[PDB]
Amino acid sequence: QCVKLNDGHFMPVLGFGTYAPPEVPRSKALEVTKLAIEAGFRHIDSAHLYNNEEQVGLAIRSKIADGSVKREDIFYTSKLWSTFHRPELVRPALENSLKKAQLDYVDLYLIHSPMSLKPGEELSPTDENGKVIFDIVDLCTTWEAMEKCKDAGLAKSIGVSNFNRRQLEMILNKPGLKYKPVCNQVECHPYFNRSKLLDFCKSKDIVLVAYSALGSQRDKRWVDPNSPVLLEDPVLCALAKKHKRTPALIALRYQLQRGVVVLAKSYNEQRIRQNVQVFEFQLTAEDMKAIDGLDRNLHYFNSDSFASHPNYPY
Ligand SMILES: NC(=O)c1ccc[n+]([C@@H]2O[C@H](COP(=O)([O-])OP(=O)(O)OC[C@H]3O[C@@H](n4cnc5c(N)ncnc54)[C@H](OP(=O)(O)O)[C@@H]3O)[C@@H](O)[C@H]2O)c1
Ligand SMILES: O=C1C[C@@H](c2ccc(O)cc2)Oc2cc(O)ccc21
Repeated sequence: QCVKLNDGHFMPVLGFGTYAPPEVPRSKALEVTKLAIEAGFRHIDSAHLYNNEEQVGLAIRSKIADGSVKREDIFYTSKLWSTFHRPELVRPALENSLKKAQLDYVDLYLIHSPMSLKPGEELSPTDENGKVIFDIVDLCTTWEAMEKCKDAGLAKSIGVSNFNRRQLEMILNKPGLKYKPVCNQVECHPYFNRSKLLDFCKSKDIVLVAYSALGSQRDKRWVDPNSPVLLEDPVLCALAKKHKRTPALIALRYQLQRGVVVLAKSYNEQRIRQNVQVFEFQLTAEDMKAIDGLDRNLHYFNSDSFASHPNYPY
């Protein structure tokens, strides 16, 4: 069901991923988020970047209004985008996300990325020649503002995302730190299991939350289309046939059994309903080591632009 975070709040171990590319109409996010909740999902992952907070927020309020759930049954996550790292922009950004979602609080607010961008109204500020424009921000000052947000009850819990071990220790060793990150949300799948990072997070009681756990949406803007398709993996497919389940269910169950909290995006009613079946079966110890063996040091997200960022975690 849930795992106890280091601030005493509780996070459900299966989460619905709400990101869709801009080519998908905004109305779908409202439709599918209601369906996710209808199928059993209680953890819901959004962000300012996704341009979908209004719709995801309305789906939550929809399912509270019709009596299916109460607000305290729902774990709602947003993320501070990289153009708002400067400490004075953090709380208005969160307050802006609350207003879009028409909620009083988020269950979880994250620094979306350590790679600061130029402040402004543009998600991806690019210079006179189309190159992204970086900013330089001491992320400890950003974290201090995150902590103020938790102390104001605007975020029940705070954490980070796309941080490496070095960027985490910077927070953990900050003088006067008040709140440790409750999680580190990072790319994690059988082709990149992050076992070393996972062990470091366990050592600090930091939850690792896996994104692109099914191999990502393979958007060619960000992912090489000729990379291996995770769900087409023969070991995963052979384990699906063995357990009368499906490659995606295998890949999801793998993370739960390693103590990872796992996200799964789908905008397809039947696949949404299928993913909640992850709680219905068990992987053996022999299957787990076989999935461990698929690790290929492959992060699907690749960008020559962000690779030169003095904050690039890889
Ligand atoms: N913090 C970060 O930097 C970050 C980065 C990436 C993602 N995330 C979060 O993590 C979420 C999930 O990651 P993701 O968007 O990369 O996708 P994902 O969870 O890895 O899913 C990849 C694809 O799998 C398909 N799928 C879903 N269930 C399936 C099933 N049972 N059988 C077969 N295929 C299935 C989906 O297609 P259909 O929609 O057609 O079903 C989806 O496009 C995101 O939505 C977002 O909330 C965070
Ligand atoms: O699929 C993407 C694209 C990518 C991105 C978009 C715009 C940009 O300027 C930089 C990165 O970040 C993401 C973050 C997320 O949480 C989920 C999905 C993605």
